[PDB]
Amino acid sequence: SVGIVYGDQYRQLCCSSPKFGDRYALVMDLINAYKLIPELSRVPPLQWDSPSRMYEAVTAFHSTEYVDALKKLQMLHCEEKELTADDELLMDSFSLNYDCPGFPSVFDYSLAAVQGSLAAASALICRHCEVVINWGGGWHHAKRSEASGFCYLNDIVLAIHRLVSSQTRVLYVDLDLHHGDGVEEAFWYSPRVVTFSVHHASPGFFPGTGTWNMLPIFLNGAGRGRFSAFNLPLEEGINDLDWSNAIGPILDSLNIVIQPSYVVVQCGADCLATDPHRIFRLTNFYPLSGYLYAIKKILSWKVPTLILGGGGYNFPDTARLWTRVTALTIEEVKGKKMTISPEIPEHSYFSRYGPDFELDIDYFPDSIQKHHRRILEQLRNYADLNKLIYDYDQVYQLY
Ligand SMILES: O=C(NO)c1ccc(Cl)c(NC(=O)c2ccccc2)c1
Ligand SMILES: [K+]
Ligand SMILES: [K+]
Ligand SMILES: [Zn+2]
Repeated sequence: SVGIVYGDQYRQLCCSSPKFGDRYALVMDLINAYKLIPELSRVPPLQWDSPSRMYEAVTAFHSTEYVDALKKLQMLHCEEKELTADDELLMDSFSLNYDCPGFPSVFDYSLAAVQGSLAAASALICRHCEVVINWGGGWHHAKRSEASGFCYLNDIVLAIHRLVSSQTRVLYVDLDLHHGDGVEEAFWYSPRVVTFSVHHASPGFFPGTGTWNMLPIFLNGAGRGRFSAFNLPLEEGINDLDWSNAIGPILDSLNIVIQPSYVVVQCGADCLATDPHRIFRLTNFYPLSGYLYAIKKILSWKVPTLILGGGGYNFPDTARLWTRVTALTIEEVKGKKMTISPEIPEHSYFSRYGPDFELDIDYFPDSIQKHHRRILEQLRNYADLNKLIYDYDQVYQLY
């Protein structure tokens, strides 16, 4: 069974932010318009017995002080009075400002994603679902005491922490345009959570990590976590095929060597050629979309898997992508063919898919070899540090 997190309240909260507007409603209504919902098990967001149990869950990663400030930020934005100088300074100390502003539902909005992704992890742990999807989750930039990149609470870290505390190894795969720095940092010292981000990196591009660290070198973990954080920064302009060839052997080698108990995939849609960032040239095409190639490969491992959203600022094209990811997950997990019309069906948000109303996005389509050698050596070093049994040449042959 394939689970997916939704709910009426969940939907309201996921649609209450100024940056992401109603993207979540488009995604779930397009999934519904394509008649995928009856194939999927609804996973309800987690709710708690008391404020103390809620704090205990969230502060498994975040500091109490940051959680307190985030809740105060919501309360301050629910009254009319301007913030005081002291409250502005408090908020600045947690980077609750600039690109992570307050708004009337900021705490409930942020928490909802945590509630969704923790319930998703639970459904995998008890074996109710083989795969769970949460298109309201994936907020990989939030840090223990710092908002970042419109990420206020890191639902991924909390879900992964629940998975590993259930020996258990989690492989985290971050397909977002941006480096998954918050998840990487949370598990920097943990060999049991191997993180892998593929992303654009270049001078001045957010958040600035996931690349050569200023012959400069790649940091990759520390302590017993040495060699356990993997990164693949890519030049702008990369298409589906090159991105797929870049990531494919890495994914397979990580699975062979790490043998994860769970995979967690962030599927940020900002690599689409039609995303406003206009950096990568990925598509949602399915004859091949780099996203669908990656997800199909990961699912072919038959490891219990969490699929999360993330970036994606062209809301209809993010819906078009994540609808195909959802249909692909059903087909791969259940072995049951999913036929998706190339035309958007009529539904609530039909007009948002103008002017053509097609499921395809509207787009006419040595460095990587050096990163592969680097990553293969790091993986050898990770296996050597952690005394993992594996065939070197089977792994080497993948590349
Ligand atoms: O997706 C993000 N993190 O995974 C993310 C993190 C930091 C920033 Cl600054 C942004 N920026 C945008 O969303 C954006 C940029 C150009 C046009 C329209 C929107 C996104
Ligand atoms: K990424
Ligand atoms: K790690
Ligand atoms: Zn992003």
